[PDB]
Amino acid sequence: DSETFSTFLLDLFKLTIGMGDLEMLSSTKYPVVFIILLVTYIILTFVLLLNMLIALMGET
Amino acid sequence: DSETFSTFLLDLFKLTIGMGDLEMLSSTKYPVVFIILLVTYIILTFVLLLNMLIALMGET
Ligand SMILES: CC(C)CCC[C@@H](C)[C@H]1CC[C@H]2[C@@H]3CC=C4C[C@@H](OC(=O)CCC(=O)O)CC[C@]4(C)[C@H]3CC[C@]12C
Ligand SMILES: CC(C)CCC[C@@H](C)[C@H]1CC[C@H]2[C@@H]3CC=C4C[C@@H](OC(=O)CCC(=O)O)CC[C@]4(C)[C@H]3CC[C@]12C
Repeated sequence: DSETFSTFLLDLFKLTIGMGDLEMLSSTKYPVVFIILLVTYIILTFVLLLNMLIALMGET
Repeated sequence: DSETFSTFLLDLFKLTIGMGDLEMLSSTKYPVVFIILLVTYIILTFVLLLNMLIALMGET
């Protein structure tokens, strides 16, 4: 399923930029857990990982 | 009205992400107060709550 992964990765990175739509989830079973996982992914990427990068510069 | 709440919550969280549109307000009376409330919600979520999280890491 290399092609599916290749397409989805571009879509996921675009969603990470803040632009796009998660229309691909129609084929997924148990959509709730996918929503939760994407929620936590966004939270980690934006709140914790990005903030720590901010903090490091200030202290150095 | 559990179903309406379930749908609206997803829409509201999506708006919190910065993507989506607030098309659901057509059925609402006194739209102005709804606009104001969403304004203050966004202000608190982005300006004050998010900033305090930034500040805490720097001081620790
Ligand atoms: C966060 C940092 C540390 C990681 C760097 C991110 C890259 C690994 C991501 C960002 C955008 C991604 C790319 C988005 C689009 C494509 C084209 C894709 O091949 C295609 O041309 C089919 C899809 C298309 O044509 O758009 C193969 C993966 C690639 C290079 C993706 C692979 C991984 C990339 C470079
Ligand atoms: C800011 C932090 C501390 C709170 C965490 C946010 C979650 C409580 C929000 C974010 C996205 C929300 C979800 C968006 C979509 C859905 C599916 C929804 O049920 C449906 O499948 C119908 C709507 C649809 O299929 O899209 C029930 C609520 C849920 C899990 C929402 C409930 C609450 C969630 C998980």
